[PDB]
Amino acid sequence: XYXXXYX
Repeated sequence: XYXXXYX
């Protein structure tokens, strides 16, 4: 994970 968004 470790990334962000939002989807």
